[PDB]
Amino acid sequence: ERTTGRQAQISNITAAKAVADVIRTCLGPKAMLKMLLDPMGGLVLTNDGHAILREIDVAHPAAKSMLELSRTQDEEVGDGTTTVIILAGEILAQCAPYLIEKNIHPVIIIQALKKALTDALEVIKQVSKPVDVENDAAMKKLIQASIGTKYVIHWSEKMCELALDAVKTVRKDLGQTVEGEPNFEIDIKRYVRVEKIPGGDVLDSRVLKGVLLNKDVVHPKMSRHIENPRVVLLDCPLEYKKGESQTNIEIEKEEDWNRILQIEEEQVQLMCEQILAVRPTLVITEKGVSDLAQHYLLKGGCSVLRRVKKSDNNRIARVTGATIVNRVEDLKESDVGTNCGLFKVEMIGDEYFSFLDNCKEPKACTIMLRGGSKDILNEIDRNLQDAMAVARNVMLSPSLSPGGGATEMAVSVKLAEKAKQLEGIQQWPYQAVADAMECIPRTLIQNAGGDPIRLLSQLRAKHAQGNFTTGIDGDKGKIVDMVSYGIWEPEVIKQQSVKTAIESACLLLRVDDIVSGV
Amino acid sequence: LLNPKAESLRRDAALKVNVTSAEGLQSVLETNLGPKGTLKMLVDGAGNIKLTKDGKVLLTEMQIQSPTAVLIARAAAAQDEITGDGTTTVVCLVGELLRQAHRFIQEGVHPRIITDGFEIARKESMKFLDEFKISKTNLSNDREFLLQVARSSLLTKVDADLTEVLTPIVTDAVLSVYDAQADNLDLHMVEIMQMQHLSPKDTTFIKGLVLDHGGRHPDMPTRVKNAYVL
Amino acid sequence: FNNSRSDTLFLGGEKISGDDIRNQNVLATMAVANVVKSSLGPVGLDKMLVDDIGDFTVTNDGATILSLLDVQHPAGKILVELAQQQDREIGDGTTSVVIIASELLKRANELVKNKIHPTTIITGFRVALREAIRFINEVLSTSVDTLGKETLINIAKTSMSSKIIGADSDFFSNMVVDALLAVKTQNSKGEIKYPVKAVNVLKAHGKSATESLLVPGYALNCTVASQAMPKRIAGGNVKIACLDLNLQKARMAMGVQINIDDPEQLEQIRKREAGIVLERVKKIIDAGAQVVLTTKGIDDLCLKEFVEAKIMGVRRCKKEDLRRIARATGATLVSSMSNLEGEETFESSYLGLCDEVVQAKFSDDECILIKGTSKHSSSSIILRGANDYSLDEMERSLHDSLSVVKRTLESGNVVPGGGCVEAALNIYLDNFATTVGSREQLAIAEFAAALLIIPKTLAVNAAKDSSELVAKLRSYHAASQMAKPEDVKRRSYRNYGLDLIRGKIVDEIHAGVLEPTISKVKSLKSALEACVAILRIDTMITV
Repeated sequence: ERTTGRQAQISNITAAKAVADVIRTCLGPKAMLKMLLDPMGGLVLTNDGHAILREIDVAHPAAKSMLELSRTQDEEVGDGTTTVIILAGEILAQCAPYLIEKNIHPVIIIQALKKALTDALEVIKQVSKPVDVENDAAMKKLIQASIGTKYVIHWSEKMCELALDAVKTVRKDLGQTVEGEPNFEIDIKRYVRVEKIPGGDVLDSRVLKGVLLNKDVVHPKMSRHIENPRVVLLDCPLEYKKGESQTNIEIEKEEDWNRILQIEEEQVQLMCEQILAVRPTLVITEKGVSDLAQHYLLKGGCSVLRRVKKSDNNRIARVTGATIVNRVEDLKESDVGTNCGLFKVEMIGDEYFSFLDNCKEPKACTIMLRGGSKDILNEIDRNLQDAMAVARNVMLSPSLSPGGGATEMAVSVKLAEKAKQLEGIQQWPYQAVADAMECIPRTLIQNAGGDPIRLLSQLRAKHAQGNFTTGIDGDKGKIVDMVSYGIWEPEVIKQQSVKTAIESACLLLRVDDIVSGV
Repeated sequence: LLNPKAESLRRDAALKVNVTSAEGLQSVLETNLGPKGTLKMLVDGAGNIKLTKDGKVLLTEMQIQSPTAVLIARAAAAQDEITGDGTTTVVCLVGELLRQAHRFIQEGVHPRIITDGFEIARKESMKFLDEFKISKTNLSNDREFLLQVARSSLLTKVDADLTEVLTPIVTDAVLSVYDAQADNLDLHMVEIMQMQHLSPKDTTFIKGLVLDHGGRHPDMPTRVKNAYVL
Repeated sequence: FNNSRSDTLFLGGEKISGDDIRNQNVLATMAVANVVKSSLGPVGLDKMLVDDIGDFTVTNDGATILSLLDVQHPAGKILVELAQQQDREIGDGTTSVVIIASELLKRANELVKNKIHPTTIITGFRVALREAIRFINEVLSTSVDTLGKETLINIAKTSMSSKIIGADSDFFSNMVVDALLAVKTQNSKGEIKYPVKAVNVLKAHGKSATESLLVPGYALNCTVASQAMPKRIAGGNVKIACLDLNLQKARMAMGVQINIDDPEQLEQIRKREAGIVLERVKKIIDAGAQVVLTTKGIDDLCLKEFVEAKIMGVRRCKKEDLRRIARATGATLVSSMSNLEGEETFESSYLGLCDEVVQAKFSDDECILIKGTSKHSSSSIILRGANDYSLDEMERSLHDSLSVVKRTLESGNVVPGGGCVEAALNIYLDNFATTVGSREQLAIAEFAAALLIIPKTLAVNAAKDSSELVAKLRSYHAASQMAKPEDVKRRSYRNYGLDLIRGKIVDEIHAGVLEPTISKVKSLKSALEACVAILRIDTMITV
């Protein structure tokens, strides 16, 4: 019913500690397998952190907040799902004795977590090292981190080309002191939307700039490409129009019957004549096209496309600029067909397609993927999004940070040094943040099999005297430098990792009561 | 760290249950192996008793709640589609390998090192697999060697008296369907038909096809030799 | 523990009476009030509201928590309806009103153990409430300290401290305070309120944020478009014409094309297309408009007519700004020029009025400054910042800042917050208790001491000691109320409240924490009526 006093603070930390404790063995490339027991006779052997917690039914509401935290992390970064949840769960565990046994007010701890978050972001920027974002050979070795241990490792070179050529098309990199700096905005969601074509080879997969249409041309003999195109978009079909009111044509006189039959053909030509007034080279309609409208527009020297989806024409309007106008008599001259390179109808996989591809980058592109089957295309799809997500974090900041527990320990050492110079009651919960940062590398040690206490203190000694680039090896499990075998990941992953971790930790600390009601 | 209506086995306690789960499935299937194996009963619940020594039919007819035996049964089903023989052999290798590993788990050895030791030894096992194997000639006059392969697949599931009955049947069934060349063989061309009223030791091979409905009339010829077909 | 099993008054349910229902009302009201006790004040913490489906939500708003809280008891149900009465009058403060009524019931419950009848306990609270309203009258004051000093800048400084804008905020708070006081207006029938949507905010990045300018009037971003026309007109007055439809050469339609078969129709239709808009330009010059603001632009031929007359034309004005300029100039934005069969600007009808129009040089920016129109009571802010992302955070912060400032100043009657009202009434009613001297003196004394729960729990949520600050809060007011009624003073030094950010006692009037009087008077009035409704229950029949 109601949880008052310190009982609510216990249940909020315990719920977040239980969610993190499950995936502690899910961290690292060597991470163990989790066998889940379904209410039925089935089982789940998947080690993916998101696929596990999704199949785990939770009761306490703080556990549901940790589930929604991983959903936000999945939209930002493609990997490291368990890294954020374990880190956010350990911070509440380390602040638990200070909140109760030491009797520190929670607002003091929350204000201390905001100071530790700002200091942590500064340390990550200091331990991060720059890399050339314009080097094609360097970007392939970066994305390769999210490539290997997958079926795409053989095509990885082609997987990086499809990843780079896609983000480089939709990215706008600008800055100045006049109109401001967009800070290298890249949209993978809307603009990079992909079309998967079965059959063929991965080498034949191209990134097309434009909107791809699966519908063919109404007539076999027609202009294949136009130099300076004029495009008209309209939802209305092409056929004889009828009045919305009651229309009855009574024919008595003998010679007036054939005249009305000619007018019906003239009305179809009139609707096409209103389109030809702007001299379009391309006509795209949502519904079908009558055979008469096909012949009238064929002699008019324009291209006709039929049975095109409405959602596709909306994406065409942004890369082109032609606005959909229902009635042919209302067609504006302001909307044009400029920046369309080729109409090429070339057949791909025994199926006629239509290409809107151009020579320019109107902040969007359509990726054409080829594979050996639909399951291969689905594997290329999800891997391409993770491939571009890594390339996105590299284009959203030049600096790379060492992984494998190197950055995790590098921050914890600097937090311990700033703790001695930070006066006030917030010093005690500030030291709990550094102890929570040591949980991630110690977790990789526990999954490796080595002594967690011995290897952690020795790894901390490497950061204190030597450099911060000495991490833990995944294959071996012994303390080594990350410069030898680069595990290096972009900094944006570490940025949003500690960022949302403090926001999720403070959110649960602010709730002192839980009641049930509608 | 618990919520209502939940159960969790943690901190090496799941390993003691999973290894025991393999020891329970192993000891049941340990009884039937090779020609000296044993026969078991499978009740479908409808009252039909079925006796078979094949581990493929056994694992499908039994229902096991233990999730460790489920993965063994699912993986053996993939082995039954690929290999088609040695279902018990795979189970006996899995159970004993976990027993030898569980002894090292009690010693404090991390399971990753244990699994890494299996993959390294498996790669070395594949090297000895190619060295120990014997290359047999492609000659189809090898029936003498096919008599040895037949007794391998027969003697296991039978009293060895049906072996001498089924040895010329199975060996002649393969070579008659198989043309002489390297092309392929079709198992669908061999029909499997069952009849009652006569002892199993009288099982014979049919070079042609067998059918049920015959000519009905007392004066129709019973034996017609070298006749045209319509 | 639970009360049940009447075995009296045979009916379809139980009977609870005596100290059984009196103790039940205290336990029920306490559990309902304990939810909003930790959310009191800005230092309070939000709590989670879970439904029956298993979903939840987290918010610190006391109006939403009490509305979504499930109360199965009638004593707490009055508190639920109390939040509805508080939302329909003031709209805010449900958190503090519940805490008051909760402590008043606890104080009245101890009076029952003192053998004091609850009827006099009710009347004893009503008599103290009549004086409490009169005591607020010596507390409350009008708008003060806005000349010679600024107490309003401390409000904007604390609100913008969470944004990048808070660095220069000391200079930026002066821009918000000095503008809001100058934009004061009167809408209809003596309201005297500050305009909500006024004080236009524009942004440009050429430089640092310190260079942001405050214009006493509207700043429109536009040019003259021709160097032959003068950049400064209107010494005495000007008539500004806000226009939408273009003055450009008129076409017919975008889908029709003009094909000339007869060369006579060529010159005819040509000069007719320009002649339609040229006459519309003639109606503007004859209307006495020195400044012409057009949304869709002006042609070159029609602009030359403005050059020869020294009339200022402007092309492609922002239509969203012209709507607010027309309201200040008394003008009306013309979307198309016509009435019935005619076309004209009606000779200074749709036209506006303004004192002066001057075009300042902003050092790589150029705009039009509008100052002193007919009835405006508005201004405009030209922002400069580190980048557009900074200018976006500034415009959002100036709206979040001014909003807190303008709502409190909208009511000309405010009282100091931070616990000043609750602590001051505790001192006044303590001396007023000696004016009765029979029975209610015990009820009035507990009524005044019950007001100390508001500053108490307010300091608890701030991670500060409530035993010290509250004890010091009463000492400063008690010593200041010694020489105050005698009309002889060395130094007054009253109105010291609680500062929970720095953990020290400061003057709330100088700190900028103020609440309107209508909020505090109706709070004690609503909390008392809810406490009386609980004290009036001597019996409960539960089916």
